[PDB]
Amino acid sequence: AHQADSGRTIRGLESQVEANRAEISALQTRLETATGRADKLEEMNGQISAR
Amino acid sequence: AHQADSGRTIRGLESQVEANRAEISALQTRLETATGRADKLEEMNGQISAR
Amino acid sequence: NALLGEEAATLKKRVDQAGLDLARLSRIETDLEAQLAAERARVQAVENALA
Amino acid sequence: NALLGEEAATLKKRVDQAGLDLARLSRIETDLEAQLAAERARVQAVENALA
Repeated sequence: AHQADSGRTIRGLESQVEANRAEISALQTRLETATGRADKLEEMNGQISAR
Repeated sequence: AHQADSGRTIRGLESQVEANRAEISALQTRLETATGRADKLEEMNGQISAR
Repeated sequence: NALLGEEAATLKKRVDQAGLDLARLSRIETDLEAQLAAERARVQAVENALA
Repeated sequence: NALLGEEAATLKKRVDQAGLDLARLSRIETDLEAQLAAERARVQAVENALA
């Protein structure tokens, strides 16, 4: 019985952890997108200021 | 042994959960910061383009 | 612009799905870690006990 | 054009990285599956010797 309860909680808790890890990598994708965007907009904004 | 083992497993996985919660919170926080930098810089991009 | 937009949308969907798959692989490999430890304890303690 | 081009470039880079991570998960599942085969044989054989 205790092992059955352990199994229940183990896979449920694992499910929430992989949801969390997915959000990790995914929000981290959007983060890299945003940071590269900001950088290169800085870049040509400077260049076109020189223009 | 099973009691101790399952208890420590629940410990490890729960720790992963709150740590991952902190990490995700960090993801949205710096994500909004970066996207705000990008948005303001994009506004200035529009201005200098018009000029 | 249309070409780049289609490519960006497709690759964003791809990287999201990749994040999901990587997450669930991480979950299942952690499960395998756990099962390995558990039944290793099983068979080795059984060597000792039967001997 | 510059916007979407650089975004797609970094995103393609990460799709390659994701493929690599997928690969190492595949390798680790192969390793764990081989080990669980070996230990399964061990536990079944030791039970037979028991009987």
